[PDB]
Amino acid sequence: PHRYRPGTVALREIRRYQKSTELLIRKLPFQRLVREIAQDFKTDLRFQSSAVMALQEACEAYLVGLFEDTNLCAIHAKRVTIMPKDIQLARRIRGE
Amino acid sequence: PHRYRPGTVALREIRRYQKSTELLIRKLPFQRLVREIAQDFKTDLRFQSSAVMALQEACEAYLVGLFEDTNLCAIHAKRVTIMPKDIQLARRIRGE
Amino acid sequence: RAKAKTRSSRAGLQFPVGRVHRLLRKGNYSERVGAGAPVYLAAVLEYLTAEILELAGNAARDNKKTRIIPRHLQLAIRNDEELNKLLGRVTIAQGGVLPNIQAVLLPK
Amino acid sequence: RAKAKTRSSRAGLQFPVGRVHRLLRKGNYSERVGAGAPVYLAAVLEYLTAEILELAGNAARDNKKTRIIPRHLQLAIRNDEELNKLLGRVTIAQGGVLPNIQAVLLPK
Amino acid sequence: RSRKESYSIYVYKVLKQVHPDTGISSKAMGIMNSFVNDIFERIAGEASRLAHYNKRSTITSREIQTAVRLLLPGELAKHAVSEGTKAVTKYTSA
Amino acid sequence: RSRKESYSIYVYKVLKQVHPDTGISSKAMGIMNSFVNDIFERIAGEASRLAHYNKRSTITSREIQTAVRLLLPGELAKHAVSEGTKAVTKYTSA
Amino acid sequence: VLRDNIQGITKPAIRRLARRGGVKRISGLIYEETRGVLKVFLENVIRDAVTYTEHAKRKTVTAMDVVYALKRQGRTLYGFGG
Amino acid sequence: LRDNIQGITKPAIRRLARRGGVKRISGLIYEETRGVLKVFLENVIRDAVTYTEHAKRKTVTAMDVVYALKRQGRTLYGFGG
Amino acid sequence: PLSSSVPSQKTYQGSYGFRLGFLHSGTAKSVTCTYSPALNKMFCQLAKTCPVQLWVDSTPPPGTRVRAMAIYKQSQHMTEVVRRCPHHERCSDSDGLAPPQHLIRVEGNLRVEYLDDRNTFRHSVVVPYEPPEVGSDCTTIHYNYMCNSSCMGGMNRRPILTIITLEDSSGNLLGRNSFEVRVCACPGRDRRTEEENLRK
Amino acid sequence: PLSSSVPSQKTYQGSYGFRLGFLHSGTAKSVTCTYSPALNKMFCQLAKTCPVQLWVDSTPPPGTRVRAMAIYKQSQHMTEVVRRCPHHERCSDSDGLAPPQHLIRVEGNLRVEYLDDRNTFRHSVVVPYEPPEVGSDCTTIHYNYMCNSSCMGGMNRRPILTIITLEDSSGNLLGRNSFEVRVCACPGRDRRTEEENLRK
Amino acid sequence: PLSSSVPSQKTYQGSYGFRLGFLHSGTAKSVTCTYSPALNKMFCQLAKTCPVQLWVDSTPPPGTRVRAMAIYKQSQHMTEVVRRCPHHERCSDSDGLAPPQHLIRVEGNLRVEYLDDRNTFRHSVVVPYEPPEVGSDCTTIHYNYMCNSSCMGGMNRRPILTIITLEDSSGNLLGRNSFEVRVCACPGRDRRTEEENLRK
Amino acid sequence: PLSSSVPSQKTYQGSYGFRLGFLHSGTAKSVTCTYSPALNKMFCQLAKTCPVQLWVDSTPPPGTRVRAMAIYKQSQHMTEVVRRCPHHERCSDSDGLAPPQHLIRVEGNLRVEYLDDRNTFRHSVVVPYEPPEVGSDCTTIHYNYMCNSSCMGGMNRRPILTIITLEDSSGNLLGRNSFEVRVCACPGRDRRTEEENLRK
DNA sequence: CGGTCTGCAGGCCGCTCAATTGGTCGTAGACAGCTCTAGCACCGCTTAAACGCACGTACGCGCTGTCCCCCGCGTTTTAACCGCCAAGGGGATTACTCCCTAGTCTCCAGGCAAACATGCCCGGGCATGTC
DNA sequence: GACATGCCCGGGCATGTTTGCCTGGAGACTAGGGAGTAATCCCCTTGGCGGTTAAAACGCGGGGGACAGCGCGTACGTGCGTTTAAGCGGTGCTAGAGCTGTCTACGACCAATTGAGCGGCCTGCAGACCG
Repeated sequence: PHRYRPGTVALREIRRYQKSTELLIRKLPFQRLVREIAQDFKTDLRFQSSAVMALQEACEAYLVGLFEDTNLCAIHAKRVTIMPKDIQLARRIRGE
Repeated sequence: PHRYRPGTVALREIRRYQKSTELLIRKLPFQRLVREIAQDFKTDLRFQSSAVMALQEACEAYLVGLFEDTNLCAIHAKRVTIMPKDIQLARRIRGE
Repeated sequence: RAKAKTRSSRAGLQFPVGRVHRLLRKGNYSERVGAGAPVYLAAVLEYLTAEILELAGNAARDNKKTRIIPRHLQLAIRNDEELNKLLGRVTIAQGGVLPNIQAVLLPK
Repeated sequence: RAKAKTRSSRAGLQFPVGRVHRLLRKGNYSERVGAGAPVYLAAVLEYLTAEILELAGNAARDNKKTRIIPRHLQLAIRNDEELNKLLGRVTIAQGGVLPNIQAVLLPK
Repeated sequence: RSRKESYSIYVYKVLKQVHPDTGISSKAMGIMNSFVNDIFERIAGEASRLAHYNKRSTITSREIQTAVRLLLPGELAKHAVSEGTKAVTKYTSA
Repeated sequence: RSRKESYSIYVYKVLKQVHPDTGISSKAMGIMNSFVNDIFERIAGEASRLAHYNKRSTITSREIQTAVRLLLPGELAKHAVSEGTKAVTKYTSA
Repeated sequence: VLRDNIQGITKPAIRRLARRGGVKRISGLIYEETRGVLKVFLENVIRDAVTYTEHAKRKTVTAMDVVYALKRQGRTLYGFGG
Repeated sequence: LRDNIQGITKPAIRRLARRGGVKRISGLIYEETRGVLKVFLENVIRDAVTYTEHAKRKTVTAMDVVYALKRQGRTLYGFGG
Repeated sequence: PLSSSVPSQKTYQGSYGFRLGFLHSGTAKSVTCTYSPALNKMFCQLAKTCPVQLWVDSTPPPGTRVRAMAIYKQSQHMTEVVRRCPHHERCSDSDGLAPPQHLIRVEGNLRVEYLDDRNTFRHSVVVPYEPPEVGSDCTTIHYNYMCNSSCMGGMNRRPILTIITLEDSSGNLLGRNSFEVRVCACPGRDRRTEEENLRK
Repeated sequence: PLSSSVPSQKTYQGSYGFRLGFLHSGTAKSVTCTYSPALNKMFCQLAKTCPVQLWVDSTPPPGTRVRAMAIYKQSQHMTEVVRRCPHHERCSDSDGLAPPQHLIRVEGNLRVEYLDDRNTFRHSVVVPYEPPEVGSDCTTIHYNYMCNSSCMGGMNRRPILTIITLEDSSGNLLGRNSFEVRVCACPGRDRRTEEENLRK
Repeated sequence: PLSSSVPSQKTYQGSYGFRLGFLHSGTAKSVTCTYSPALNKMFCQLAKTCPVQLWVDSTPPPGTRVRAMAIYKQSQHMTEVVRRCPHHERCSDSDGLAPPQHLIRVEGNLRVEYLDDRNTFRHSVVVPYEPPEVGSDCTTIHYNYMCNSSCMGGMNRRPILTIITLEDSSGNLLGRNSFEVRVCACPGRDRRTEEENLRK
Repeated sequence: PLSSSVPSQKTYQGSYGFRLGFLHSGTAKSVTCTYSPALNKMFCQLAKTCPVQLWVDSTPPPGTRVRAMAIYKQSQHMTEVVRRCPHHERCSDSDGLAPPQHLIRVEGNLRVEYLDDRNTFRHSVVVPYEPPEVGSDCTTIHYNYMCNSSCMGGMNRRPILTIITLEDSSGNLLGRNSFEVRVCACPGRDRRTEEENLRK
């Protein structure tokens, strides 16, 4: 038999997902999350499909950029694993 | 004999410089630096006295904020001494 | 030809309504300005103005000074969470900084 | 009347001077707009448009496509640090990202 | 002097209604003037865009009211909205 | 149906100058329309303030030129200025 | 959260996102921290978009409502109009 | 003029870092700090001069500096606004 | 008429550290009351509000009172009772509390008492003391001066001193301060004049 | 207080050709009394001698009397009684002939009389008429004005007219004349000022 | 005190051509009496000899008398009785003929009379007239003035007129003349000063 | 009249260290009162305020009084009682407290007493003594001199000494001081004149 | 099977509607020249605080070793998403009609600062007394 | 004759009211924007069934993360010595700020021409008939 070590396919995944363009999150779960949030401000609101798609792309872009900074922070600590505090540091530096 | 233990003076300096509000950069040198830069774009440029002060306060504010973020980065690496890497990391996270 | 009432007085405000009416109507903010618009905005500015001054006056009394100074404005703005958003990126002349010392730096 | 000619044709531009003139007169940007103003602006927009499309065409060719798709815009923009800076806060629909891996992560 | 209309008078009166004993330094007053102009420009700017987005020619209390919510944190926004409401409500009623 | 406008025709014409054999997808064309509109808004907004600060009422090629230099990186600015200069120069001669 | 709507952002999905950011290795605590951050981002954008929709007195949120809401937070989105 | 970048002395750099809570400083910080400061200062100057050139003046005023700062997300209070 | 005695004008801070204070008003044309620390002198318009602050290092006992009395600054006139001039004494401007002849009034206080001293013929006005309100370092009394310094038959251009005495429920002295007063049409012009003449 | 009526100021020379005359005094800064023909106005100091000449074409009968009375020149003040101010009313300056409150006195003449009119509340002073000496052409009366025009509670800066009436033994009107009066510290300066304003 | 009336001063030469003359004395420092025609004024010392010449065109009847009386020159003072001041009135300088209070005396004449008029309160001195002596066209009377013009409480620097009347046995008027009098110290200095000022 | 005796003028500080002081007034022409240390002499106008300071090393008992009296400085005249001249004695200027004939009055003080000494015929004025406030070194009395030094029949240009005596409640002598006095219209001009003549 | 003609789909020509261009007229914003003043620029001398350099000692940073748990990858099982389809109505959009608001123009009252009018005190000259 | 002593006029300061300039509000008239109603129909929401990947779960093993230890250097602290910044002052002129005058420019309107879309007509491709 043949198999890889913990921490191998993860690197091939980096190459693959950096290369593609499609969404990495699922469609229906996201729609519900949007509406479940939106109803807090006002009930019965309707949405254009394009509106949801816009939200998805903005969210993915935001998170992916955040992960880049998070990754740099872990490298600065000379780790390889990312930690919640790595995220917190990057956000705080960015004024959030 | 007596000498203060290293760091005990630093903590008192931190308090004093946080507490006060005056400019930390000597004014005449700063003014020369402004002109030394500006000349590279245009000779003979006159400056209002107020304009020079406006520049200086923006610069000190910028550097002071930069150092605080730098300090957090070093703390995140569980050092106490700051290094050029900490400065670079903070700036890079802010997209500079 | 009845005796006039100044427009700020009529609203109960201190800020001068007629000024705002001119200002909104220039700088090309719009083609037209409605009569209630300046009144609404004057009140908003007046409210926010009061909040800053109130906090700064407390900050002055803490230092036992009779007069508000730039430092007192800085303290007010940074101690209040909401002002620290609205004015988050503002730089204030001679503002100084909060006495923030990280626990890891303390002597032990 | 005389045999007319289009303003864009006179300037040698592809972009429509007349539309730009209308737009500048609205948006409440100003009370008045000068004759050369839309002419100068149209040339600038056309120039920047050409730069993006040229780099995007090269990117498309490297992927053996004969048609530009959003992904090729994304890569082309990032490969020119000048445009990367100009658009440093733009999100591109279906843009993807750059294939960057940090050296410390590669195996040894 | 031929210079722009400051807000110093009203700022001073507002302070007197809050802390009647206190005074203001020249620099503190200058700061408050910059502050008023800043908030003014933001609200007027956003109100402009609201009208532009909606293809409508006239700024009203609503465009301001909406802009106030977009610009201010929610706590400040509601108090500001209450005051703006009253001022207009009274002014039209009186 | 009611009437609408876009830059799609001109984008398509420009592409054939740089790559005569290359088409453009409507998704990409959407991006380009957003790009044109964004740059337009920036230049018009900044030029407006230049006139405002200098108390002029009229936007000219100078305000646009200055705004371009404030917005664009230096290299792009130099070329953009050259093209705008020629366009106005030729238009004046034409 | 209703029927676990936030959990609808699954563990593998979170993995895939971090991969684009070059993340090689992930601690298990990351998933909940990510979800918190994501919700804040959505809450702020949705709230502003709804505010635009209410101002127009429409009852359907359109793409332009989203595009404006994103823009003023310092982030401009191309392709969805605007 | 020349070399006034050194006029930003090592103690000046200490005092700035101190206000930022910095307790302990490595020697290379001095050189790194000067580079960063220069870039920030230069970019502000360049914009302010560009405004001055548009007004066709030969003198920079505080309002040019204010505008130059402002657009970078740096609203400054106290010098007019 | 004359008085059998002269009130003491000597400064005395006493057990409670008693001092006076005054508002930091400027010297513009439209000023109604302004005070000069360089001269220790108040400049004010007739019948306008003249705020005087009371400062202490520790709080006096309950039942403490504050009294104001005017005397002529020049020693030969000190035995003449400072009073309103015959015109302002006859005019119908009494507030229902103050007698027509008294120069100094206190506005806004219902516990005010006006004394025409049977033994000295001196006029004075008295109020209870109160400690500062929460958030204040001092207590403010609002005085009014009911004749100009130039009133003929009255003060007749002679400068006056207002003497302020902190006193107990029996009238015994707890603390004393004084300030010169000019009552005039243009307090800012006059104050700047006297502050300029201080360099001559 | 206010009178029920305003005395007539209309000039009336009557059967005897009655007119007034005044001395040719200069305009030295503080001359005690001087008269302006251009203004028909007397300028004089308080309590000082004010010579008024009486001119007639023929001598009135014996028992004829001369009266002087003051009214305010401005129509809005004409109903107020011209009197001394509350200060000069209380001063002890009576000559043993004049009441304390009367504005106008006649000096020198032992046969003077002072009237407070029971109906109109107006004050006035009266003397017997005397004819000129054999080679003279007019008779001189010496009036004194016992308050300044500026006296507060009295004239209060308002200009007055002095009305002179020639009367029989029962007060019946034989002739009437009038002149404006200003009672001031510097009659010469003030007269030159008012005569210079006549060219502005 | 005041008099009820004023004596007439009008020049009246009458049936006898009455007129006055005076000696041609110089203006030296040590001079006691000197007269100025340019001023119609006599300058003299207190209590010294003052020669006045009586001139006539024809001789008056026997029993004619000559009277001298003083009045103040300024018309407002004319009703005050010219008398000696309270000092000279008390001092012990009477000659046995003149009452202590009379200003004008005649020396060298035993037939002099001094009148204090019960109806006018005026003082006057009288002597018989005598026709001129051999070698003179005029008769000389020697008067003395018993107070200086400057005497306070007396003449008080006010100028006086001496009135000389020629009269019959009943005191009816035969003629009248007058001259101004200054009683001083240094008549020569004063006469020259007033005569020099006549060119200024 | 003449007194039977001459008051002692000898300076005597006594048990209480009694001394006199005077203000540092300048020599402007008509300064109301000014004092010369070089001459030990006061120069002052008639009836005007003359401040005299009383200095002591310790406080005299209650009931102590201060008396003022005047004598002629020249030994030939020391027996004559210094009094007002006959003019100022007759004039109606009494303040309701002082007799007509007294040269020296005290103004402002209601507890003043005036003595005409039955044995010596000397006039004097007396007031109770009062101590200064604890940080002031002297008590000021304000005298008035009611005749000029030049008043004829009165001082008659003869210089006077004012003698001030501190006394107990029975009139026994506790201390004595003196100063020369000139009463004149121009105290500043005259003081300079006499201080200049000190070099001649 | 090869050649010619007709109908449908795509392209071209004419008409309609809209946008752009050309030309004429009107009113002002911008450009130009001028003047006056303020602030900036440049230089000097003095006083002292800050900066520079050197020396000594310690706390920190860096590298190594050892231990354990957490994360990765694989295989199996279950759940939910995605795709295509169908139905119903609400909301958005378009067109048409009516009323109120804001903008523009003209007129009146109030608010804020400067100049003049008038009273009080001291000095100079002249008038008068003394030696 | 020289000096000593008092009053009037002139000069300056002290003390209050009137006049001038700028700003804001109130009233009246004209055109467009906003508001309301009716209608059309597209898009969104809701529901169904089937297919299949993705997600969830559990196990085993290895690398990374973490904690502790030791060595040497880099930094901090303090002393003595040196330099320049700050302070205050002096002198000179360029440019900023404001005003006045005139012109060319841009806004506005109407008329004409071309472009884009739609309707009608023509050409090519696919199908039918003739040689």
